[PDB]
Amino acid sequence: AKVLCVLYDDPTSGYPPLYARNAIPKIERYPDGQTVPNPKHIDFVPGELLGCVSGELGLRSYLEDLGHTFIVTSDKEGPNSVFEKELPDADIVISQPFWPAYLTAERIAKAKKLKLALTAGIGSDHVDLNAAIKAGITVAEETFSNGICVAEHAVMMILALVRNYLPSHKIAEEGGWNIADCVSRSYDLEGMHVGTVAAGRIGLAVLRRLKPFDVKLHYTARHRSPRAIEDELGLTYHATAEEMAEVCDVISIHAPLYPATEHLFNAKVLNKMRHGSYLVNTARAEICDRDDIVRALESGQLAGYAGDVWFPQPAPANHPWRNMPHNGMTPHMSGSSLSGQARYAAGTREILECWFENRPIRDEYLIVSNGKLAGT
Amino acid sequence: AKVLCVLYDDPTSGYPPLYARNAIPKIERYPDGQTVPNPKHIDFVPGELLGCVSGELGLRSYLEDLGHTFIVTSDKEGPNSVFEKELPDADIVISQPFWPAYLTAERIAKAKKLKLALTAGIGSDHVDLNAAIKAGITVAEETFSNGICVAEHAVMMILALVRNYLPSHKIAEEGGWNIADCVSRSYDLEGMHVGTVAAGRIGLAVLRRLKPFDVKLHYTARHRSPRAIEDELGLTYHATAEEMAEVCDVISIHAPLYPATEHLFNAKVLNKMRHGSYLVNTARAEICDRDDIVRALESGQLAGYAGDVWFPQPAPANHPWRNMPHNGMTPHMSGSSLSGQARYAAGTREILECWFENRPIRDEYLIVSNGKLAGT
Repeated sequence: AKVLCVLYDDPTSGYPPLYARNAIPKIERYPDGQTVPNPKHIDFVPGELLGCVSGELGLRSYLEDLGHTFIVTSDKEGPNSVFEKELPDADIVISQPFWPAYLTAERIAKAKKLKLALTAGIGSDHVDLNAAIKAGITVAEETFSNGICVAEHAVMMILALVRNYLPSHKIAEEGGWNIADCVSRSYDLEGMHVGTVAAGRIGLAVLRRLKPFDVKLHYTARHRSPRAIEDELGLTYHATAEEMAEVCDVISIHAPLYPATEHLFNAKVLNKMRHGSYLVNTARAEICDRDDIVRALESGQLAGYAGDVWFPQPAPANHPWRNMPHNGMTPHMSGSSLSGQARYAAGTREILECWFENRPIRDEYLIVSNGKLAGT
Repeated sequence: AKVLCVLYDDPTSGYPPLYARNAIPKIERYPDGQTVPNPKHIDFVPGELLGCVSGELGLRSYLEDLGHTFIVTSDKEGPNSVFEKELPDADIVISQPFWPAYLTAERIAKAKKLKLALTAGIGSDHVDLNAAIKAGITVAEETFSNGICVAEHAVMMILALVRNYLPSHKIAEEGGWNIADCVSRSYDLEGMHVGTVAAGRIGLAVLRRLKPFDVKLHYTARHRSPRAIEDELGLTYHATAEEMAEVCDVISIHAPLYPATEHLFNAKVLNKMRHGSYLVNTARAEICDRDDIVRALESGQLAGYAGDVWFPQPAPANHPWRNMPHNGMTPHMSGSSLSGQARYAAGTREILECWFENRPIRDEYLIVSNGKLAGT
């Protein structure tokens, strides 16, 4: 078989990087009881950089030993790209949401040999599921593999914004002291009203991490959570984001992108919030209106914004979110911590082992299979 | 009476600063059940900048209406300083640990009218308690007033170090993307072994905030915590810091400075840790050996260090902690968040009301009173 795999570029200083440590924690299960991936073997030490071109998701020896062709590239843009040229006879396509090889209806149509579209990481935002259903192909993901990573990144961003960390660090490194400058925008999180948009796997992990900070917790969701969860965390439920925005000091977005959430956080919703509120978005950038976020930070309607997701990705050098006031942005990275990579690379291999051996792929990994959609 | 109060300098852009918001959460009590301060009135809106010279801890109208003299200055260094010149006839001296007016034995000796040494904030590190005991003076603090602030700052720093936040933000603001560079040192906190040095008011608050991150929790303390606390959090207790260092990936320091903890974290203890460990110090800088921390980060023995406390404070422009590798420093600021200031300024006023009206100061606020030491 031919496996066509798109990954991001190597580190600037070359591969492999100099690792800070030589081992990472062994995670056994996720908070809902789902087990971590269980491939028969892995050809990497967890902690290694796997998601770039030279890292190869740790798959090359495994695939090539079985006789498979493994093409790894970062060149995925346009019809003259390495990806699009190799696509017509690829049996399997693999990519990460951090550097995604889009499977549009048009590309699926010319992928004449395609049977498996495998996300390394979570979700399938870059794949046209309607086209996949009709083409009869399988679309799979390593469910939950980096959800905790994203949750941690979100809470880290919330604390950094509210406490004024980033400008204060700059003062330390630049030779200043200036206590009054540092604390002029520094608040405690304690006692604030904090809400999540959605309480799925990631949203719930965020809510649990926020609880001992003694905030008042809120959420909105299309499908309300069970009473037992709400009682556990002391959650207040809102039917809409607009209702939640009126009462929250901090909102963290953890919802998928679809028509009801596209440009959900525009000027209308932002202006429902109290002047000086905070917004964190580690979900999808298009859930916010890009320019409305700029204007809110320039006016002070938002005291701060942070996230790791951008519209156009990669963010062009001129993206306005880079230097808008009071931001805590990073490039798209949360789900690609070395810890997260170890799990999703292990799961990518687990799924390939099942596929090549004609054994069922875990039901929880399947997004579409043989003309059938798991969700909506 | 004469009240001599030392505070830090005004914001660079002038006083008052432009506030991000016009209200903050109303905190009613601390986690151990202690109530927040209860002065009869305050002359500020909680959220205001109070700890700089123009902020005056909100005390001027109150004091001057009663006929008291209120001298506020930032000039506290040496015998020709404003502080030392006004000291000989001051009845009351007030300062914050963020910009402390040292009451050495020598200064106490020449403070011929001194009766009350009041910390605005917590502790008394800047006061010679032996001299205070013999002089018969009262030393007081607003107990717990900014403990939660420090706890939040510590957890924020832990997450930022482990996930590689600070360098990744720089890449975003500088026009880069470079996913592999960002994640080359980015790990999840989940599953790591994390320990606190001490589990007092602040240490316990840190342990509680860490718990839902699903870390394995450790601590050391001169006085072990009750079994009920250990059972609550799943704590493993160590008799010494050296023992704890051998098993922890991350250590956060929350102990007072005294002979057993001075230079506790030197090369000997640091080398007991696994290569690539993390250390956070929001307690006292002298608990670490300054140059040993540098060397550990240069060798990689530590993957990261962060804190807001420095030896010499203010840190000179040439302090090696400012630009040592992989640091997350801020100036000394955690306990002076606007939220913390609202509580300690309210408590400073509560104590002064008690003092001037000949009513008892809360027992929990007293460090020494009439020749008697509360602790050791």
